[PDB]
This record gives sequence, structure tokens and C-alpha cells, in this order.
Amino acid sequence: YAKDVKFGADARALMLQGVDLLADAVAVTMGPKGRTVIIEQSWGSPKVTKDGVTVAKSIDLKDKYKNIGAKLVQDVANNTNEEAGDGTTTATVLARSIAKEGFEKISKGANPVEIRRGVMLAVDAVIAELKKQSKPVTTPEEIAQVATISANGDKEIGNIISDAMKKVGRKGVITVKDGKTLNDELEIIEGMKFDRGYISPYFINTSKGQKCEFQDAYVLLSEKKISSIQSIVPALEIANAHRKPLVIIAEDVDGEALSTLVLNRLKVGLQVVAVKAPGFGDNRKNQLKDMAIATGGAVFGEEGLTLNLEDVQPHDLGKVGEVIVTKDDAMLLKGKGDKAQIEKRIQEIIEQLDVTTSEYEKEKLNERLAKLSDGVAVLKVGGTSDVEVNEKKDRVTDALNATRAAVEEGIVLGGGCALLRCIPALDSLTPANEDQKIGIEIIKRTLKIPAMTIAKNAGVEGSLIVEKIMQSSSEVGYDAMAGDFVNMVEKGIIDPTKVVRTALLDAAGVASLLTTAEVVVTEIPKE
Amino acid sequence: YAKDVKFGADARALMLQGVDLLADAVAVTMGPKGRTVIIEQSWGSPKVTKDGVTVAKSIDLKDKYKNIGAKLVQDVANNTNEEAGDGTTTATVLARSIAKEGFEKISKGANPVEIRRGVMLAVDAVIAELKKQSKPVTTPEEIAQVATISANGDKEIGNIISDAMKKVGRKGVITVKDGKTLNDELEIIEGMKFDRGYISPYFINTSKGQKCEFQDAYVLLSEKKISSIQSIVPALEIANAHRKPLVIIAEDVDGEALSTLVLNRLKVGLQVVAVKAPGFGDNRKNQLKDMAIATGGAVFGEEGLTLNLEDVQPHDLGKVGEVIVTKDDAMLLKGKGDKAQIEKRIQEIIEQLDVTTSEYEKEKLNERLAKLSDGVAVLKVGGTSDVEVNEKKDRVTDALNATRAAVEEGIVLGGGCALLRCIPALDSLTPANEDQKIGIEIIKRTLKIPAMTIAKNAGVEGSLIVEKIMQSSSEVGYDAMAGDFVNMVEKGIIDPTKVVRTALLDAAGVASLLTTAEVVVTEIPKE
Amino acid sequence: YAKDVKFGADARALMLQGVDLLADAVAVTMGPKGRTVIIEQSWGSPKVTKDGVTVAKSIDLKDKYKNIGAKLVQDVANNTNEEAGDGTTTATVLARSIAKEGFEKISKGANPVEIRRGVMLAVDAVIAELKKQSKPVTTPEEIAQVATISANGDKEIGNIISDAMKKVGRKGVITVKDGKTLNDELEIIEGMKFDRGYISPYFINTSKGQKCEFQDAYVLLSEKKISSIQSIVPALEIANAHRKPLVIIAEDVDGEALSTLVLNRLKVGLQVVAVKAPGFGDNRKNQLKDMAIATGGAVFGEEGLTLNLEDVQPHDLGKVGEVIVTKDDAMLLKGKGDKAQIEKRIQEIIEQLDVTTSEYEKEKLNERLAKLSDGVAVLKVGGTSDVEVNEKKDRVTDALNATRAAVEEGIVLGGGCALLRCIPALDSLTPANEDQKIGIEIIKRTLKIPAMTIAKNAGVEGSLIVEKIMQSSSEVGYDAMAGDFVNMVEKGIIDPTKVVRTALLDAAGVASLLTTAEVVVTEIPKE
Ligand SMILES: Nc1ncnc2c1ncn2[C@@H]1O[C@H](COP(=O)(O)OP(=O)(O)OP(=O)(O)O)[C@@H](O)[C@H]1O
Ligand SMILES: Nc1ncnc2c1ncn2[C@@H]1O[C@H](COP(=O)(O)OP(=O)(O)OP(=O)(O)O)[C@@H](O)[C@H]1O
Ligand SMILES: Nc1ncnc2c1ncn2[C@@H]1O[C@H](COP(=O)(O)OP(=O)(O)OP(=O)(O)O)[C@@H](O)[C@H]1O
Ligand SMILES: [K+]
Ligand SMILES: [K+]
Ligand SMILES: [K+]
Repeated sequence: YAKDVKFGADARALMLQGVDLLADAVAVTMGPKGRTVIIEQSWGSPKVTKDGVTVAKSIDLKDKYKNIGAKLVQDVANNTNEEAGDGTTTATVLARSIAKEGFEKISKGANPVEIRRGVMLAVDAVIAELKKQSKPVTTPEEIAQVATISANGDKEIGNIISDAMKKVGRKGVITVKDGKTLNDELEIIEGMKFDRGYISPYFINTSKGQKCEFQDAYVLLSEKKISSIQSIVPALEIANAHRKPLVIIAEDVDGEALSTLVLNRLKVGLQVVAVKAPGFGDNRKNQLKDMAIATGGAVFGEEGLTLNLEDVQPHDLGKVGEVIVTKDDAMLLKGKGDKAQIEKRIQEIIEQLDVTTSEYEKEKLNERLAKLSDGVAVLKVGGTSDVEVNEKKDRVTDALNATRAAVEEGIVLGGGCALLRCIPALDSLTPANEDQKIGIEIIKRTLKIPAMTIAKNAGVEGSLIVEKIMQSSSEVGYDAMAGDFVNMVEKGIIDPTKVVRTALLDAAGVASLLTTAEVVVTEIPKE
Repeated sequence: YAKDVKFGADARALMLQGVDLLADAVAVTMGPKGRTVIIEQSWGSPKVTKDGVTVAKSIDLKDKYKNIGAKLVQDVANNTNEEAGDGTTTATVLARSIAKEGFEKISKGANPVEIRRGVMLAVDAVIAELKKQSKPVTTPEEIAQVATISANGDKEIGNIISDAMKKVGRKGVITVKDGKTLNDELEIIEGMKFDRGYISPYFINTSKGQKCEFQDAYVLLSEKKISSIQSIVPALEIANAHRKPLVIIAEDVDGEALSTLVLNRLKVGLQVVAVKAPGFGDNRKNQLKDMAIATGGAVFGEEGLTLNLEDVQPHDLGKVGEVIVTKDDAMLLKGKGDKAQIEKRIQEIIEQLDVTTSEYEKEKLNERLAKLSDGVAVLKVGGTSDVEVNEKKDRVTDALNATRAAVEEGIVLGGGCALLRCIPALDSLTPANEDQKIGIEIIKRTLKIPAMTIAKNAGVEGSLIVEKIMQSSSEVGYDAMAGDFVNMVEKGIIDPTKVVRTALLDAAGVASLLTTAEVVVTEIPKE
Repeated sequence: YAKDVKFGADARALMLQGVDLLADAVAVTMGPKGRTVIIEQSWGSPKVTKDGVTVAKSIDLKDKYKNIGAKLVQDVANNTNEEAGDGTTTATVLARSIAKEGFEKISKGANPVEIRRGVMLAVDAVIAELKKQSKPVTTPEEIAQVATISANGDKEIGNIISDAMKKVGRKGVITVKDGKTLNDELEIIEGMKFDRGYISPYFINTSKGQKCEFQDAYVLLSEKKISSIQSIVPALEIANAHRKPLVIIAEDVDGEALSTLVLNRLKVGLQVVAVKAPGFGDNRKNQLKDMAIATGGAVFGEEGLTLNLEDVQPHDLGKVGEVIVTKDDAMLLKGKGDKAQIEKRIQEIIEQLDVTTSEYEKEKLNERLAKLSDGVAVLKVGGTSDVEVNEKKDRVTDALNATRAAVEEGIVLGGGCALLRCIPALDSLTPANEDQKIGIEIIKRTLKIPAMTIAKNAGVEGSLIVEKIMQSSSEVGYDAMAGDFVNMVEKGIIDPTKVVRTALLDAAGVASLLTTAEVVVTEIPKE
């Protein structure tokens, strides 16, 4: 395939136009007075978003040379999402500023490799200073403030997130789902949800709602399918002797066992129910064992130390204070497993979690941890239309990510005030020569851009706001929503350290290396 | 397919334009002040590179007649990579210089075949003089200097490479892998890594990390799959009699043996573990025998002298002081094989290595040598993005190649100073007639180009630098990074002989033969 | 398909332009100062060649009417290659000269059929005179001179070819193969090479190189596969009784026989080896019988006079003084077959060679002859690149062809001096009428062209050189490389008769018949 090659200033010029166009497109969404973007979809209704990384990833340009810069800065935003999930617009504005200035600063005498090296040194100093500036999290009021900021100032969302974190712990499982109502709702899930329904309608004993409700039931856990009359009779005999209900959790129930169970239940009122085993593969076995410890029962049919169904004993069955079964799910509430083994299981699970990490295994392990310890919370997001629901869940997910991050790390000043306060640290650096001298001064001049961009999106002159803020004491900042100068901490306009430091480091490294180009090669367009 | 034919001066002119364009494109990356090139990729993010051969192989032009010269000089660079892996830009600059001058020198009276013959004679003299100039390697400081030069002046990379060579020997196995961290790290691998995990989770005995840790274990090596209770019982009986742990390395474990092993381990605490055999085909057998000598054990089931599992004896099992097994790998640390047989095995392996050579077999043999003698080192290259990681591993691989080459051969002056010092040798040649007289003078005028190119990339006039250097004493040279005249040896700016001599010989031979063209034929472009 | 038809002078004109263009393209490569041609390849690197027939076959033109002449004269060159493999440029220059003059000589009154008849008579006289001029070959110095001429003056190639002919005889087998080194090498193959490796690594007895080396071994030749223990035991018993090594050459070895052999070798040190039979089909049988006579053994399992393995006798096994077996090949050096049967076999083979001829059967028969009598020589051609290696093997193959031809026939003056000296013979012819008078004068004027072309390629005026040569005594000629007049025989610039006579006859007949055209029909180009 034939290709075209361009050299030097023209290539840099097209590079910078492409970067500027993409970054201008993304920048409109930033801050409390930013606006949303709609992206056309070829198969239905277009999404409406205020998400920088979404905008960046959604834009590709026909012009080949602009396309390099476009794809690189969309990747920068994508990396920001990959790591923090937020801060992406800040990363983008930093990237455009540094790339632009570098392109208009490069000269015959400059040496980009030392320039970038000095950039790396200065940014490392910046993150060091930020880490020294960080403060721990202590109050639910602070978490709620962070959540409100991340949710674009939605106090109801912030309150719901704070309540959820209180209920499920700061490391609990929170999931977002579409609502069918005008208002958002917080639903708390306790115990064990495993999405298996009743096997036979005959087992229903509660008319209102067609529910199976039993008290003080025996628990039978079978890893393998239950088939034989000889395998089933001893357990039912034990249950009838003790006059207690029985719940049978098994891989499957075969025709003969199912017919016997339903027929006996119909003709005697025998309190029995059967349900499918949850999870597939080794996951099924994991849940079965976890339930065994939780209820104080045993798992029958294990490959190691195989325990036979023919000789089931009364002490091998778990005990649960309440069981609720419906068409979609089944519930055991008050297991009777011993606390010491429960603690052993939780400890081993967290150790397994700490050894090897992947998205699937971490998700399953976290789900198990919550199920075994505290439960999970699901926030259902309501709305009149799919586009509106999507637009709000975007902000809700951003808020959740931000709150989790502010749980892992400390806080810094929001609104760019932390970055503005970081300028004195760069004045202590001593460059060995001109290339890093240029790098440090560039960083000292670029780190300020977010505040100007925020003020511009607010319709005020960022230069005047930043000058008054930097001339003010460290505890004073500018609230862009009110349009005033205030002490930021009492208003609660604060940001997590990790997001900003990651965005700065990634954007600076990537774009600063980009600024070393002299020649660009692209394929000639085909017919 | 219809084709077009052109004759003489026009064909040569287009040839030289194509060569010049490609070589100009490649030359920007050369030397300490060279810059990087980005190459568009049709399936994702574009690579950023400073690699001459990569640039050359990545460029193809639409114009048919330029394309001949383009492909020939990319091949020249490719040959340089095929042999040295470095020096490719130097080879390219030599090729362009000689090709250009030849094209603008050819005349009715010239006879290219004697011209090229004289070129070959003179270059042979040049390599002879270089080989006389070469000096052996003696110090880790010199190796570190070479590594730093090849890594584009990265002292951290040079230090890490020097430490790696110290740990694994000058002929050890070093591999490059992607990092997940901001900084590079050096990891040392001792013993035998074979990438097989534990067969059964039941065998785990260490809670923290889910590891199998055993001391003074017996080693069972089975080439074939282990199936029968009769085949397994004697070994477990021996192990229990001697009250020592057992590790079973076998092709596979069947259902009955696996169930018996896991059940016994669970019910008694019997110290047993089983793992898959590593390697496939005859490679598996090779590792099994090598482990047999290493541990002092025997291999059961061999086709020759078949040894039965039914009559296993205590002395047929290897002994190892420590074994560590985890999900991904297993480790035996302190084998008890006899040193004389270990030495016999290493000797036979190196003899096999010396008989027949191919990339796969050499790789496997080197891996075995390191595993049996000293181990292997892996350098993990960190970074914030795939493009950055790729760009740095390129330089790291170049550096590794350069250090290996400087281990095989001697050193010469870097920066082109060796080639500049080679001019007096050509003044001793006596040509028989005009065609070789022209060839020798051409070589004497072209060998100087690298220094001018280095100075030009440094932004200084190569003619003045080269003149002052050649007017200076032999031990004085110009450091392009500082921009000064210095004694090169103390600064450590030195180059391996092989790379330069190979690049010179290949470039001269190929392009000098190319300079014999009069007519070029290409196919007419299709619609 | 619609077609276009043209008549007379226009058709002849386009015919001659096409012939002239193609011939001009080819002519640049001729003689000691000719240059090379590069031909574009659509799948990789273009070949570089100095070969007239290659150039001619590689050229096709879009213009339909030129294409007839182009294809006809490429065919002429191809015929020259088909017969001689050299002389192709001379044939082409003769063809263009005669075709051109004929086209510009044809007139209303000329009768081309008698013109061509006279051409045929005169050329027949020319070959008669050449055959009278021919002289036998007597000295290795003369063969070396011929080889040097054909190799474009390469004395190293000429020396290597002369040494090869000395080692393997003037009718031995010589093959060309790619080298992996900078220099060419001559390798001599004696005995029997059949490209089969050892069946089992267990049979290896020499550590250095992993070779099977045995002395005074028995030879077992089995046409069919060896399977049964009953079939194998008697031979091994005989070998152990006589305490001599055994080599088993068989179609294949089955699992049981292979296991027994390897196990016995391992446990006793029994000197046995097994190898695959070489050749497929009846070729396998031919080699097996030939080895039977060579070693004095017998072939077991033949369809006629089937000899059983169960009753093998000590005298049925061949004897060989030394056997070397490695991974790729096996060698028996000093067979003990009776000379009278060896001579009978060689005689029958050469008689079979003389009865029926095809390329495959002749190749196999010649290979067998060399293997049974003297062995074969392989010249390995070195070089830095595939294109260079190809360019040199082309000349080497040309040289081999030329030396073989000069072994079959005599010699004449090179440089066209023989053809120049042939002019007096045509002055004795008496034409019956004008058409053959024209034919004879045309031939007398065209036969001189090669010398002018040689001088033109040398950059001197061929007319003056030819005039001085023809004015000189018969033993004096012009060396174009030095540019002087010399006695050709002492310098050794001489040519084989067959190549020149064949080229002249084919070119004259074909083009002279071509010169009888009046109308040309071609298809109208499609869309
Ligand atoms: N009312 C406010 N007053 C002052 N600063 C504010 C106010 N509201 C938000 N900010 C600041 O806006 C910045 C975040 O804006 P935004 O979320 O649009 O940028 P981003 O995180 O880069 O974009 P994205 O969410 O797509 O990654 C924070 O620094 C925050 O402190
Ligand atoms: N600071 C320096 N002063 C003087 N010479 C230097 C300096 N740094 C590097 N050089 C010289 O640059 C030359 C190598 O440059 P470079 O690696 O770009 O060329 P190349 O090896 O042909 O390219 P490639 O790595 O793609 O094969 C060496 O001769 C080296 O001595
Ligand atoms: N140094 C020389 N002096 C005089 N004549 C020479 C000299 N070298 C070669 N020749 C003559 O050149 C002629 C052969 O040239 P060349 O091989 O190029 O023609 P060709 O055989 O028709 O081409 P091809 O090899 O493609 O078939 C011979 O007649 C040879 O005697
Ligand atoms: K935003
Ligand atoms: K380079
Ligand atoms: K020729």
C-alpha cells in the first residue's frame, strides 16, 4: 500500500490542529457549568453524555495527519479512564496545553529527550508534593461531599451513596441497574441471592405471592444431581422423624425423585422444597462449600472424602431460621454455622483475593465476601427514557468510582486549587541545563490550565480568577457555581489525590514523548 | 502483464532519488541527538520508534522506479539487522553515499565490474585494519559503558544489564518482558522454572499464598501417565515408611490415582503433591532425563531399559532440599544429583549445541544450559502505555544485542572515529588501473560520512568536526552530547567491531553491485 | 474476438522496431565489458542478471505488432539456451541483423523462398567450415581458460571447475548449491550419499558429534520392511557369533523389531544400527541391488528368487571397512563386492543410459554411475545476499555448461574471430540465381556483427577493430579486455564449436523464414 510522508513543521502543525480540535470538542463538558454531548448511534437513539473519555473515544477524523494526534489524545483520555475512571477532561486539557506549547516551542537547538527527562523529573516532584499535601478521610459528611461533587452536585445521589456505603461498608459491593420509576431508589440486599427458582409449583405453600415460606428448615447440600429413591428416602425419613421442614439444594432433581417429592408433599403436607444449585463449574462447588460452612452442614458427593447419600445423618444437615423461596430466587436468612469456621473461610477468601487478580475472579470473590459478611447494595436508577437513564447512570458510576478512590487514598483541593498551590514546589528545582529548564518552566505554566478552563466554562475570565486565588491565602478558593471566593474545605469542594496525580503523570509522559516527532508517515487513501 | 522499460541516466536518476528519500527519512533517528519516528498502524495505536531498520522496512513508495532503490536499501538495513541487530543507520548512510556518488560518477569509459572489484579489495583491507585495531573486553565498567551507549545513554539500563550479566554470566539467558509498574526491575531466576501448576487444590498446605511448601521431599519422575493403584501404592508406601514428603512429576494423573492421592492427603496429612510434566514431545523426555541426573533419580517407563513402577526402590527417587509449588509453577531448589554426571550432561549438551544450529533448538539448548548451571534473568520493562513500553524495549533489546556482540568480539572507537582513523590504511593500496583506483578513492571518501552525519544531527558542521578530529592525535575524539573534544576511551564512547565491519561490507557489496545498472524494468500499473 | 489485420511495409516496420528494441535491450550484457540487467519481481527482491536468454524471456511489450517479433526473437534466444545454454546473445545479434536487413531489402522482385534456401545452403557451408576448423581438447590449462572465459574472467571459478573435473572425471556429476559463507568452496563427495538418518538415537556410540562409527560391519539389505522377531533373531545371532558390527538397511523397522534392537544395544553394547532404505518405487530396488553387488551381499524378499530372512547365512551379508552414520546421512566407505560384477553392473547401466533418454532417468543414471565409480562434486556458491548469489550461480552454471560442451566437441577462435575467419569460405559458393546470391551476400555481411558488437560494448569502433583483424594473419586477434591485438591461442580466448554453430543455424533459419511475411493478424485489444 502506497503511503505519504511529511517532514517537520507541517507535520507538527497538522498534529496540533487535530489535538486542538478533539480537545476543544471534549472541553465543553467540564465542570459545574459544563454542558452535555450527544453522539449519533447508527442502530437507534443517540446517547447523551457529559463524559470526557466517552467523547474522546467517540471521535475520529477523516484527515489522516490530524488522526494521529486525535487517536493519541483519545488514548490518553482512555488511559485516564482505565486507571481512575474520572479526571479525564483534566488529563485532556493538560495534554493539549503541553502538546501545543511543545509544538510551538521546538527549535533547531532544543533537545527533546532531555526536555522530556526534565518534564518527568518535575512531574515526579509534583506528585511527591501532592502526596505530602494529602489528608485522610474521616467523616461521612466528607464522603457525601465528594459524592455530590462527582455526581455533578446531585445531593440526592450523594445521600444515597453515603447511605449505601454505611449499610454495606466502605468496601462493599455496589451495582447500578436501570429503574422503572420516576425516582431513584436504594435497595439493600442481605444474605445470599443466587437467582434460582423453585423447581416445582406443587411445593408452594403461601397463597399471597405464591411463595415458599418455611421456618427452622433442614438444609441438604448435594453437589451432584439427586436421582435415586434409595438416595432420597433416608433424608425425608429423618426430616419426618424430627418434624422439621427440609430444603434440598442439589445440582438437579431427576424424574423419579421429583415425582416422589411432589406427590408426598401433595398427599401429606410434608414440608419439603427443592431448588437448583447456583453457579456453574468450580464456582458451583465453591458456593456449595461456602453454604456448608455457613449453615453448619456438609457437602455430599465430593470427590475427596466422598460422603454417601445412603448414610445421611441428622447432624450433616444445616439449620436455617427462615427460608423464603419464590419464582426467581430463594433465601436462607439465619444460618447456624460456627463463627470460627466462618472466620476461617473469610480469611482464606481474602488471602486468595490477595494472591492473584483478574476482573472475573475479583468480581466473584468480592461478591462472595459481601454475601458471607454483609451483603450487597443495588442502586436502581429511574427515568422516563433510556437516554436519560444512561446519562444519569454515567454520572452515578463516576460518583461511585470517585468515592471508592477517596476511600483508598487521601484528598486534595478541588477546582484546580491544589494544582495552583503546587507552583511553589517547582521553584525549588535546579535544572542542570536548558532543556530541563524549559521542561520545568513548561510544567509550571501548564499545571495552571484547569482553573482557567473551569472559569471559562463558567463564563468568567480564568486569568483573573486564578490570579486572585494565587494571591489569596492557601485556604481560600473560588466556588465556580456561586461565583465567589470561599474557604473550599467548609464548602466541601475537594478531590481525590490519585485521579489527579495519575492524569497528570500519564498526560505529561505521553504528550511530552509525542513532542519529539519530526516526521509522520500515513498510508495514501484508497479508492 | 504489460511493463515499462527505461534506459540509463533517467533510470539511475529515479533510483538515486528513491534511495535518497528513504535514507533521509531513516537518518533523523541516528546518534545521541537523533529523534524518534512514529509509524501508522491500521489496527490500533501507532508505534513510536528510533530504529533505523524498523523505519526502513516500514517504508514503501508508490513510484515504481524509486521503489527498486527503496526496497534494496531497506533490504540492506534488514541484512544489517539480520547479522548485527544494530549499526543499521550507519549501513544505510554508507549505502546512500556510495550509491549516490556512483550514480553521479558512472561514465561511458568506466567499467563497473572492475570498479566493484576494487571496492571489494579496499573494503577487505578496511576490515583487516579494523581487526588489527580491535581490543579485548576486560572490565564491567567497559561493558556498562557499551550498554549505556547502545541504550541511548540510559545509565539505569546500563547498570541493570551489567548486574544481569554478572549474575547469569556473560553467556547467560536474558529476556525482555512488559512491566506493569512505573520503574524497570531486574528479576533473577535460579533453578528450574517449567510453568506447570499444582494438579489438585487439596494438596495445598500453606494458607498464606496457597502454596505447597515441603522440605527434603522424594522426587518421582514418570515419563508416562500414572493411572493404576498397583502402580502408585509402592511409592506411597515407601514414602510413608521413610516419613518423607513426595513430589510426583508425571505425564498425567488419572482419575483413580488422583482420587486416592487427594483422599489420603486429606484424611492423614500425607505429604504428597503431583504436577504435570513440562514440555511436549521429545522435549518432555529431555527435561525428564535432565531432572533425573539433577536430582539423582531415575526415569520410569523409558522405551529402552524399561523400569517398572511396580518395583520402585527407595534409591530410584531423587532428593531435593526444598520444593515450592504454586498455581502457576513449581520449584525444586537443592537437588542431590552427583556432580560428575551433572558435568557429563552439561558437556554433552554443549557438544550437541555445537553440532547443528537452528533458532528453536539453540533457544531450547541455551535455556537448558542456564537452567542446569546458573539460571536465567528476566528484565521487566515498565511504563505508562504500550507505545512507551515498546519504544523502550526496542532500545533495551538493541543494548542487549550490543553487549552480547561486545562479548564475542573486541572494541573500536565509537562515533565514527575508528572509521576516520582507518583512512591511512587505504593510502597503502596500489590499484592496477583506473577502475579500482576510482573504487579505492570512493571508499576513502565515503567511509567518513558517519561522523558528518552525527555532527549534523547534533546541529554542528560535520566537516569542521571531522577535520579537527583527523588533525588531532588518535586518542582524541569529539563527544557529540557535550559538544567537546575529548579522549574517547576515558569517556567510554566505544563500539563493537563486528557490527561496523558487517554493515560496511554488506552495504558496500550490495550498493556497489547495484551501481552497475543501465536498464530497469517494472510492470505498468494496473487499473 | 475481433482482430486487426495489417499488410506489407507497415507490418514489417513494426516487426523490425520490436525486434530492434528487444535486441537492443539484450545486447548491453554481452562480452567482457558488458553490464548487468535487473528484472523486477512482483513477490520480492528483483533478480540481477547478465544472461541474454533470461533478459529475452523476461521482456514482453504491450504493442501487439512489436510483440510478434519480440516473442519470436525471445524464442530464438530460448532455443539457443535449450541447446547450448550459452551463446544466446550472439544468436540474438545475428537474428536482429539478418531480420533488419531482410526487412529493408525485400522488394517486389525478390522471392523469399529461394532467398531462404540460399541462406540455408550458405549456413550449412559455414558449419562445415567450422567443423573443419575445430581442434580437440588436450590440456587442463585449456579447460581452465574456457571456464574462465565462460565465468566472465573469474580465475577462482575457473580453477575450482578445473579441480572438480580432475577429481570427478570429465563426465562426472557437478551440482551448484547456495553457500552460507563469503567465499566459494569446492566439496568432494565420494562413495554413496543417500540422505537417510539413523532411526533411533539409542544407536549413537560417538559422543563428539552424535555419530555412529563402526568398523568392519556386516551389511543387511532388506527390500521389504523388517517386522518379526523370527525374521530378525538369526541375523543378530550370526553377528554376535562372529563378533562384528551390523548395519541393517531396510524399507522400514516395525515397533517390535525396533524395540528389541534398541533394548539389546542399550543392555549389551551390541554393535547394531538400522537406517531407512533410500529412494522410492523401483528406484529403491535399483539402489538396493546396486548396494548388493557393491558390498557382495544379497537382497532379501525379492519377488523373483525370493530369499527368506529366516534362513539368512553369513555369506549373504555384505562387508564394509568403515561406516559413518549421522542425523542426516549414512556412509559405507569400503565395500567388498567383486570387481567383475561391479564392472558388469557399470556396463549394463551405461547401456541402459544409451538406449532411452529423458531428463529424470538420465539424471538418476548419471548419479548412480558417479556413486558407483568415482563420486560426485558439489560447488557451494557463497555470498552476502540472495541476489548476489543468484547472479554468480548464473555465471557458474554457464561456465559448467561451456566446459561440458568443450568436452564433447572441439574449439574455435573466440571473440568472433572464428566467424571473421569464415568469410573466405563463402567466396567459393556459386549461386544459381539472384535470390540465393542475395542470401549468400547477406550471410557474408551479417556473420561479422558479433565482433563489432563486442568492440562497441568495449567502447571502441568495431569497424576499425574488425578491419585490422581481418587484415592481420589468422593467428592474431584482438583482446577486448586489454584493448590490444594479440595471438588469441596463447591468451586462451577460445570458444566451443557447438554453441556458435547451433546459434548461427537456429537464428538464421528462424529469422530468414520470418523475413517471408507480408501480412500480420492480431486480436483487437479487449476492454
Ligand atoms: N462548584 C464548583 N466550584 C469549584 N470547582 C468545582 C465546582 N464543581 C466542580 N468543580 C471542579 O471541576 C473539576 C472536575 O470537573 P470535571 O469532572 O468536568 O473534569 P474531569 O473529571 O476531567 O472530566 P470526566 O468526569 O469526564 O473525567 C474538579 O476539580 C472540581 O473541584
Ligand atoms: N555522545 C556521543 N558522542 C559521540 N558519539 C556518539 C555519542 N553517542 C553516540 N555516538 C555514536 O552514534 C553512533 C551510533 O548511532 P545510532 O545507534 O543512531 O546508529 P545505528 O546503530 O546505525 O542505528 P540503529 O541502532 O537503528 O542500527 C555510534 O558510533 C556512537 O559512538
Ligand atoms: N577479453 C576478451 N577479448 C576478446 N573476446 C572476448 C573477451 N572476453 C569475452 N570475449 C568474447 O565474448 C563472447 C561471448 O560474450 P557473451 O557470453 O556475453 O555472449 P553470449 O554467449 O551470446 O551471451 P549468453 O552467455 O547470455 O548466452 C565470446 O566470443 C568471447 O570470445
Ligand atoms: K467532564
Ligand atoms: K539509529
Ligand atoms: K551475454
